[PDB]
Amino acid sequence: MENDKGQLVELYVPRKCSATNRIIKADDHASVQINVAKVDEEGRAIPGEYVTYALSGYVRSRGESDDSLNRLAQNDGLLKNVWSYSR
Amino acid sequence: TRSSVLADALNAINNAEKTGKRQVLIRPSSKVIIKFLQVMQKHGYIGEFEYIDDHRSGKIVVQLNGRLNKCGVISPRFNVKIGDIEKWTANLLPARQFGYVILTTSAGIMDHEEARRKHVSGKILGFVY
Amino acid sequence: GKGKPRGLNSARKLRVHRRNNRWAENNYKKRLLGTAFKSSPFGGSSHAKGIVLEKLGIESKQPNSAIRKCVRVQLIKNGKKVTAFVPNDGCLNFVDENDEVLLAGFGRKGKAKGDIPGVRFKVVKVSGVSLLALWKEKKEKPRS
Amino acid sequence: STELTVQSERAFQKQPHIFNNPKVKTSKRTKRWYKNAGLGFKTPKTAIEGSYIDKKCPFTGLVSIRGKILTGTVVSTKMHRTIVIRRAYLHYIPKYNRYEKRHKNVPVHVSPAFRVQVGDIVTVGQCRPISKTVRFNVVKVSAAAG
Amino acid sequence: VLVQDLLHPTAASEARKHKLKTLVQGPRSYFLDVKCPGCLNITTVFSHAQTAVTCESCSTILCTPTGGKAKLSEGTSFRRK
Amino acid sequence: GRMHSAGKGISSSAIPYSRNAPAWFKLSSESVIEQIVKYARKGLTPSQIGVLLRDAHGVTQARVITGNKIMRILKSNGLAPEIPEDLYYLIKKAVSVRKHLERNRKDKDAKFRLILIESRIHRLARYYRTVAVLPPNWKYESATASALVN
RNA sequence: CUCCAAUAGCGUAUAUUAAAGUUGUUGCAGUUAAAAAGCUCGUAGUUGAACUUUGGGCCCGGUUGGCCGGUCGGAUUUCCAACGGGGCCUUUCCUUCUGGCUAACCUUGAGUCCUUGUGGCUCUUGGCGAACCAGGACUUUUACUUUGAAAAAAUUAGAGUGUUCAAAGCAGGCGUAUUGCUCGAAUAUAUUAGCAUGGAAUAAUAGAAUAGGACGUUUGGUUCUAUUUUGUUGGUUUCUAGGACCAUCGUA
RNA sequence: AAAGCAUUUGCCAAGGACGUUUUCAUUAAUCAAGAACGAAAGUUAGGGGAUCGAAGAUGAUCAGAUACCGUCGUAGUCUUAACCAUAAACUAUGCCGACUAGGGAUCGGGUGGUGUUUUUUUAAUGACCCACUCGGCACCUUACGAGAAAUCAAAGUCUUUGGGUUCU
Ligand SMILES: [Zn+2]
Repeated sequence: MENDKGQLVELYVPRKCSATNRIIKADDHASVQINVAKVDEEGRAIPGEYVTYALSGYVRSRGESDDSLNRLAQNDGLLKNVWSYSR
Repeated sequence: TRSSVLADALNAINNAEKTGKRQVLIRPSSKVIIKFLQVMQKHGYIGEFEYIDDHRSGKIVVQLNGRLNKCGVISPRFNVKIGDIEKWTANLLPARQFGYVILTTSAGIMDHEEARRKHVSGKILGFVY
Repeated sequence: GKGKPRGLNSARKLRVHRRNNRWAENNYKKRLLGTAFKSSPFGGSSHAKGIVLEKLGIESKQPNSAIRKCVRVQLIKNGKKVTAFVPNDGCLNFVDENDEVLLAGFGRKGKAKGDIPGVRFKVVKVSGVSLLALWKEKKEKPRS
Repeated sequence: STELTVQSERAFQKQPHIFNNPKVKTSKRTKRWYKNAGLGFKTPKTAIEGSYIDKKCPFTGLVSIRGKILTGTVVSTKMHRTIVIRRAYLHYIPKYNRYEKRHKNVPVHVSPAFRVQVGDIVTVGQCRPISKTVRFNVVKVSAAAG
Repeated sequence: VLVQDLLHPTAASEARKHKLKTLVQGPRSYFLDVKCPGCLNITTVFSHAQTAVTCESCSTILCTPTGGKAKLSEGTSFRRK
Repeated sequence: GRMHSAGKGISSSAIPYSRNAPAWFKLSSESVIEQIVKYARKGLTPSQIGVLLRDAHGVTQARVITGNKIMRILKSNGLAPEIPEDLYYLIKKAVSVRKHLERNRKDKDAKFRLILIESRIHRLARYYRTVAVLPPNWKYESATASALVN
């Protein structure tokens, strides 16, 4: 969102849930920012280099947070043969 | 009984956006539902949808991509003169600068914005945002 | 849903249903029954002149314990007898029997006011002058 | 409807000022006068070759078609040489933005050149006052049930 | 849940669903080719048959109607076609 | 749900996704027609020709192997009934209740259930007059109801 | 006594509008606050599943099809189809016989004026129907929507204008103020019904089932009719042309 | 359908659910007017003999007791024949349609099992067990949602306010 001259307004741009594509509000205290280590040969998790997922507090209350990360991480190559599209 | 299949379809979509789903299955399907989903698709409100061919009426599976707040139907389909459209967009759209009211003109099913530049009017179907 | 018809060819039902349920409204009924003309003591008028018949003392209802110093008046144009309150003190001395007072509503559009039971009217003018003037000694009551 | 032998009334039914001279033999038994009613309306073959008189007929008569051209559905044919049509319409009530169904009955005069039953979407045309209530004559007949 | 393939459900789920509640509805019944002991002719029998079907020859019994599938009588070899 | 009860059952047939006969059928499209009219001349209704043909002769359903519905074959052969079998079996049930209620008229439920059946007769005969299946008035009467079933 | 509010005005009464989403089409409420008929049938009324084809051009996105691999089974996209989609500028219309009428040449017919001449105008001989005349129509009717006309003035919104301001009013303003020049007095709204016009989505309606179905470039027939024409008018018939009706054959 | 309906047995018609590769093809939903059916309870004329209390008869209790308590008793849920149709006629929740959540029971129907049991040796059914499914009376846990709250899987999908329709 911007004015006529392209100057930015709207003092912050909010995070969005990576499962349901909805806005994380400033008062969603059940929302969670998952940080996953990136790894290289012979283990040795690289410090400070992540794969990050955000989950809204709606999803976690519904009990869908586990099934969401199984989809969210299998599509990124973090898992294999754990989440199945066809139920 | 079923009075309008468009109201059922838009109720099904609206219930699954709320729950967090990424797909719906609606039944039955009609040309009006196909065109209404096509107007929703070209503005980016829904993803891809596939039409399953029964021999009866067909079903549709529609992929949802978040970013949809409400799709609703207006019943009855009121007649809308070309000067009454800004009385509807002011009533049931969240702001003057996004959102669409889908009408049914003799030039076809279309949202209110390019009914204006086509300079046509007709009956009202509903709204999306 | 919503219990009312919605079809596009159903304007008659909505219009007749609005009409039937208008009668539950208090002032719509009185506008269309003519209750002001037939039933109200004034003939649907803000004011009416009368003739004083007697001085009355009405006990104020709870939790007040005063005597309210009103009068009983018979109107000219109708002949009906109403009770009207005589305002702030000493005015009951300024009113007497057969003074041809002028009456107004007592504020609440046909209802009693305050702790006075069953009085819907007040005196404005007595003998044709005022009560404010007589109370403030601005005018004098005619010798009658 | 029904019909009868044309000379059924007390007066001799004739087409006024149409003189068939008895002194000279002529093939046609009577001389007929018919007119084109106008407004793109075909005069039926029944009028040109028939034997009714009907001074109020749009064709072959004393009546001109001018004014409005209405159309309705025939609801009664009990009267003689006239019928009642039912024009239905929708009336808009702006407070509710809905409609209500309304109707009107228009008594129209039917010639003995058409045959009209209940049903029968008929196109009628305005003329001068024919009687207390009728101001219209039937001009075209279109059957509804086939 | 919240992400499913509604165009390709697994065959187990479609098999355990009701007949009309599948993605496309269809019959769960079939037709049977039965051999009565008497003659050797071809007789086609509905699995949920309602009439007491008999052969064209010697017409004994081939099945008895029930509230479900027809009960095929004592031993007559059956195929499913 | 049901028209005259609160039941909400969905039990029904389910036609397959095929407008063609199965590959194993291979009788003919015409010998079935002779078998249709053989049963009709025995006074069989279209509902009970189809159950007889499916159970014994292995036709899945008579439209997909012929192109015609069953009573269109009967009507083309001149074996159409006077009134539809849909309406005939409603009248026969109404005559059966009337005969029952004639002699023990203490059944307040057979008087109730008669009303539901007769209402269904009137709704269905209204439809048949509109689509010109029945003559334009035809006026189902109770006193002549028993005459039509036999 | 002091202070507050409005002020040449301020209080009181009755009515009415807002408040009032406390009349609810927008837009109320009905388990317990007021309110779901004891229950079911049922006519009017209201409402009612799905289904019937995409011609102008230019710019944009993909999705398939290859000409193309750059490369250790996947990695970029461009020139070309059309494949529907999108934005623009625009096409676009009426589907017919009788001739009126041809608008232009399909003409090039005989050569001319002027720079070596398709630079350049008059033109007959078949030869352009849309540019509209009058006949048949196209022929199932609507609802709906677009545009247009026609809609008294005053009131309303509103343009101009220093009535000294303003409410107003429709005036006025500039010279050479000596013998005159000139701008104004707009525009909008005016629904429902009627009229004229474009659209063909939505929602109805009709069609061919005992075929009395559609076409006809087939042949037998019946009746009605009389425009031109044999000068004439009227009576008749030869042919012509036109309906209507009855058989047969053809087509799909 | 409601009011309502419980040991037999036979007649007489009716009905939901289920199964169905049967048949018709929109015949449907809700419904002013108009109708059918209604707990009990006295319009109204055999019979059979009170356990209950109006009242009444009575005995207590009490300041009084015309009431509660005790004994008896006529009218008064048994005829054969109507209510005009009134109930806290209640789920104080109209009817039809669609969607949104997890579970374990149970009633009826159906499908499956190299299941158990009944005996002929298992067989055939029956009864049972496991799994699934359709349709019911319900229940348990939560609250994305609703509500003024109590609470509610509908009383949710409602200021992001429109599925159809009746009544108040
Ligand atoms: Zn055999």
